[PDB]
Amino acid sequence: TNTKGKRRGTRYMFSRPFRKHGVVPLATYMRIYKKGDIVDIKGMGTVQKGMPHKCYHGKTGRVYNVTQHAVGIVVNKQVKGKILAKRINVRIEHIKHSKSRDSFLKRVKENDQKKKEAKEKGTWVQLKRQPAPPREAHFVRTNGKEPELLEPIPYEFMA
Amino acid sequence: AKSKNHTTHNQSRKWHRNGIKKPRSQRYESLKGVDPKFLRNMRFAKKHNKKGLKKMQANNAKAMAARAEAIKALV
Amino acid sequence: RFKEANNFLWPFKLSSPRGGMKKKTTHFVEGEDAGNREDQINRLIRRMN
Amino acid sequence: KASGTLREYKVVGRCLPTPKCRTPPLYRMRIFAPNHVVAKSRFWYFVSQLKKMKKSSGEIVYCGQVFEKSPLRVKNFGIWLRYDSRSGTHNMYREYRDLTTAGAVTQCYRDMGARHRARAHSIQIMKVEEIAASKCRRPAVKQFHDSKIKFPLPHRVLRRQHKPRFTTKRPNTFF
RNA sequence: GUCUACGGCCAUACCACCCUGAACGCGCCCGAUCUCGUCUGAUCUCGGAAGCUAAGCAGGGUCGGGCCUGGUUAGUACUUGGAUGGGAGACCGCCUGGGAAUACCGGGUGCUGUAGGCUU
RNA sequence: UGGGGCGGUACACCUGUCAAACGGUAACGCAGGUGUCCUAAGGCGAGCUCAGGGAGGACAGAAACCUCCCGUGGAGCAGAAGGGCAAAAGCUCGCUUGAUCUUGAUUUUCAGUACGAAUACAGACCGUGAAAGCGGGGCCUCACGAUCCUUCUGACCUUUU
RNA sequence: GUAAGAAGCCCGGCUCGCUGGCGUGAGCCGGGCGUGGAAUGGAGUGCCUAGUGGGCCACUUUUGGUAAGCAGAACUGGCGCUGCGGGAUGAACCGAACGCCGGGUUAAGGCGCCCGAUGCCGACGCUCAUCAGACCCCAGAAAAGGUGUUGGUUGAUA
RNA sequence: UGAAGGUGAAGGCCGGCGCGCUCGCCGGCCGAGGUGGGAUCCCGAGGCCUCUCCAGUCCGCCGAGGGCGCACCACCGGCCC
Ligand SMILES: [Mg+2]
Ligand SMILES: [Mg+2]
Ligand SMILES: [Mg+2]
Ligand SMILES: [Mg+2]
Ligand SMILES: [Mg+2]
Ligand SMILES: [Mg+2]
Ligand SMILES: [Mg+2]
Ligand SMILES: [Mg+2]
Ligand SMILES: [Mg+2]
Ligand SMILES: [Mg+2]
Ligand SMILES: [Mg+2]
Ligand SMILES: [Mg+2]
Ligand SMILES: [Mg+2]
Ligand SMILES: [Mg+2]
Ligand SMILES: [Mg+2]
Ligand SMILES: [Mg+2]
Ligand SMILES: [Mg+2]
Ligand SMILES: [Mg+2]
Ligand SMILES: [Mg+2]
Ligand SMILES: [Mg+2]
Repeated sequence: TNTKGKRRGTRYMFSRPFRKHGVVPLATYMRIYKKGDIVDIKGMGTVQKGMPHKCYHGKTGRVYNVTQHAVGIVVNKQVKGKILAKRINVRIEHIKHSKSRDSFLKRVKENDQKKKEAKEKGTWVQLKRQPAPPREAHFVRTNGKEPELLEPIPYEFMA
Repeated sequence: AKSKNHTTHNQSRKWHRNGIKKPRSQRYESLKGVDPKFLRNMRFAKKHNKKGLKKMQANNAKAMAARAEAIKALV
Repeated sequence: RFKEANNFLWPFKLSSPRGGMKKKTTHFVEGEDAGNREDQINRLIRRMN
Repeated sequence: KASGTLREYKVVGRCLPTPKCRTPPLYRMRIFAPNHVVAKSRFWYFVSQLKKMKKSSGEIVYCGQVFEKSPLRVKNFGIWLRYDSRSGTHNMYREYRDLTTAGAVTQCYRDMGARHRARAHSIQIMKVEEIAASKCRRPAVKQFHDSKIKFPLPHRVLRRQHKPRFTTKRPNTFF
């Protein structure tokens, strides 16, 4: 039977990677975290204050509050069927912005433009992603040479 | 008299039988847990937004004629 | 307008293969029926329908 | 792989291009199998062992049947092999007589199931050659290299037994 | 072409040993009245400007050690799903899909933002 | 409770692993620990470098003390282990007592209840620092206990019919 | 685990003991702009509430033990509550899930007689046992050996 | 509502007397506040069939678009101890 400590099973997670111990490179601090931003979590164990629980390491969330040194985050959690929403206060050096929406943002702006410009033309051009389709009947050249000829090889008890 | 001691055998069937429902999100979430010193000013701003209403009525009225100015200049 | 044409149709209810199958538990490289049997699907339709 | 009566197929293939390389090399193989859906699959099996490709990273350019050139002239075939038993893995060489290359290969897969009891998924076929009347190292085939050959049809059993099932004439097995 | 102050990314920037360094700089350097602290003006603080590239720093060199990145290792090892497949068992092969790391062989050896000097 | 008794505590708690690369996961399964200790070993500021290895110096020797060079932590940080720390979180000095008073929110175990432990804010009074700032106990992970009853503190506080 | 649009984007103006070189931020107001990857189907919400709270097996991963039809776990599926065709018989193995009837076709297994169907002029080989062999779970056997017989590899000699 | 003594549920808009000071005094009007979603209801360009033109009154329905918005839900705000 297992125990109930708050850091049971974190020998490696709350552990700094190879040749990256030391002081903290401090563009981490100078970033700007406004409300409504989407954020991912990763516990740095170099500093112990305000770090979250194991269950939130690797989860993504959303901001609702802002303090002097920390941030409030809304995170979902699956516990026995039902899912719950949770409001964990977390300090800055355990977070990072997420690029999981910038792709969407490049599109809507390009897409707004590409609509408005080239609207006078009259055509409703493609605006929405499509999957990978089949592959385009085409020719193949044998610029002279006959192909190579392969065959299997005999076995050998090389070791 | 010995027995079983722990099992999570059948449970996923039980969970999905009614479903696993994500929570119901809404707009206009709740202000439970935010900083007191910030919340305070929100009240005072809403306690005085009534002032400026006439000046607000003027600007957006003139700008409505100046919003008509598009369809004016278009037509 | 493929999506709408197909979803208009109910899924086809067919009869069992006249003549028999080899072995349904295997792929169509090992003497079975499963997987892709690209052009030979038509030979089968003649016998289900 | 199972088996019916086999056929020879010529399959030739290629990888897929990319901004690095524009026209990769082609590769040819000669394959024996029932039909074309399986032969495409055996092709990716071998070419993956030799080179570094896969089905998603390649395309099949041509797969076609090759027909016998002289199917009414008796011929001597020689076959080089790799199979694996219950203990290790082995090579060998075998000789046969037939009119068609397909039929000789088919004739092998039976023979191996009988002497050595190898299922088809345990066999690899490398090379096949039309051998002269000489160069045949095996005596079972050299018996028939005779210009003036003959023999009788000795003891000949009654087939067609259940046409009349109850008779009076005991049979005859001398003809 | 290059330096000074402040920095971001933190070895393509580190370690050892050799060559060169115009001008502006940066430093070495000369003293201890007052400021300040030392067992000891060695360090730290202050007041200075005779001389110097020896050093530090800057660049550069090594069939250089390491670091960064390719190739080979290898469609190998392993692995999702499958079978009234084999086998006494241990374990092996196949279908459908994904796919590594050493040894060994090549290349590279700091990018830059703000403010201000020299290069007449 | 691999029948019960004798043995042990797997009866409340902590580290690593088993545990199948989110989390969670059993057996009298492995290896170990707890019911404490601290006026500083708490808190601010400044300055410095650890283990060891080499070469030298009157008695001096394997080892006292002095000096130089190499030294990415191979030392220490009360205790079990694990993580983390180099002009520190370590060693030494100066000043002090945020180990104080007061509401509410969240996390952990979990029913999503309580104890305990912890976190980020707000109001006061303060300490140290040139100042930015840091501090409302011990670098983090464990060190503890309801109603009923008794005793003490507090308000020129309500009731004693 | 997130994201894949109207709870979005843009324009202009107001209030603030909050913060302050000037400024930021949040909130309120008034306008302009609709398809936003695939394939599927009707969603949501609230009360009262029973029986249960002894478990068991199989592939795969897996701990103690010499092993176990032994003891303890993770994944999915089954039994329990469930009949039917096949496995001679059978809790769970393979196929397939049930209203009462007619016709046709199949699955898994099979086609000497018991017993439905090869009473094919079936194809190529192997093998003789003074204990022959005979279809997953499955109900019986190893090392070592054999001028028994059929295949093959290597090296020599004519 | 509080252990008790005991207290005890609405605002604004405008104008007069003090300095809109997140503040006290004389006169009228409305009035259970608002944001978002919201079954139904209301107005309605142009009409769907009119053996032909134009005039064209009764009647459906469309349907652009636009409003009054029930219960109920989420949030903001206000009042009593
Ligand atoms: Mg682990
Ligand atoms: Mg039980
Ligand atoms: Mg029939
Ligand atoms: Mg199956
Ligand atoms: Mg001096
Ligand atoms: Mg110099
Ligand atoms: Mg020099
Ligand atoms: Mg090198
Ligand atoms: Mg008992
Ligand atoms: Mg796991
Ligand atoms: Mg310090
Ligand atoms: Mg300390
Ligand atoms: Mg405070
Ligand atoms: Mg009395
Ligand atoms: Mg119940
Ligand atoms: Mg059931
Ligand atoms: Mg039966
Ligand atoms: Mg049986
Ligand atoms: Mg069958
Ligand atoms: Mg039978």
